[PDB]
Parts: sequence; C-alpha cells; structure tokens
Amino acid sequence: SMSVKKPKRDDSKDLALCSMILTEMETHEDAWPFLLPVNLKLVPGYKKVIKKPMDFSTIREKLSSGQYPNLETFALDVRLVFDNCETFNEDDSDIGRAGHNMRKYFEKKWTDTFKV
Ligand SMILES: CC(=O)N1CCc2[nH]c3ccc(Cl)cc3c2C1
Repeated sequence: SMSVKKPKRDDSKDLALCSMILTEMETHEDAWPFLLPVNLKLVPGYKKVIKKPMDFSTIREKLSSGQYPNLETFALDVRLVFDNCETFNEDDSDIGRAGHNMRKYFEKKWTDTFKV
C-alpha cells in the first residue's frame, strides 16, 4: 500500500528474455499455423467466432514497439494464440495438435525463465 512495497523483483531483463522465448516459439517446427494472422477473408467463421485474433508476428511487433507494459501482458497474448486455436480447431487435427504442442513448449520456457 502507500509507502509499503515488497522487495523489487528485477525486471530489467524481461524484454530480452521474452524476445528469446518468442524466437524459440517462431522457429519451432509446429509454429506454422501461428506465424501470421489468420486470413479473415479466406477462413470462413474466423472473424465472427474469434473475438481477439492473435499470432506470433503480431506479438513480435507489439514487443518490438513497447506495447507490452509487463511480462504478464506478453504471456496473456501468447496464451490467447493457443486458446483461439482450441476454440476453432478439433484436438484431433494437425493444427489442434500443433496448438497443444506449442502451449506446452511455451509454458515450460515460461516457468524455467521466470519461476525456477
Ligand atoms: C491457427 C488456425 O486456427 N488457423 C485457422 C485454420 C488454418 N489453416 C491454415 C493453413 C495454413 C496455415 Cl500457414 C495456417 C492455417 C490456419 C490458421
């Protein structure tokens, strides 16, 4: 509260570390569904159903331009990619599997980097 803060957890390297995680995300073999925004003119249903589209390129641009106030808003956008993928894709599809795989890969990197 006013004049009462817990000790400052060091956040100076967060930007760089989130960038590194994102690079690892971008270069994963199963990232292909997520690299660019879904083409809303070419994918029937997507626009109406998915209220907040997100993709890796959009996250990279937001990151590079200071649009994440903190590491948690970054993780919210990453998770949004996978949440959308689950909303739109059957688990037993290539893309549904890719999303589960990428979520798993992300969350380990996330824990190991910021919670281990
Ligand atoms: C991620 C997802 O729900 N999408 C919607 C379905 C879909 N199909 C694709 C084929 C090729 C590429 Cl590169 C991406 C896609 C997507 C993206």
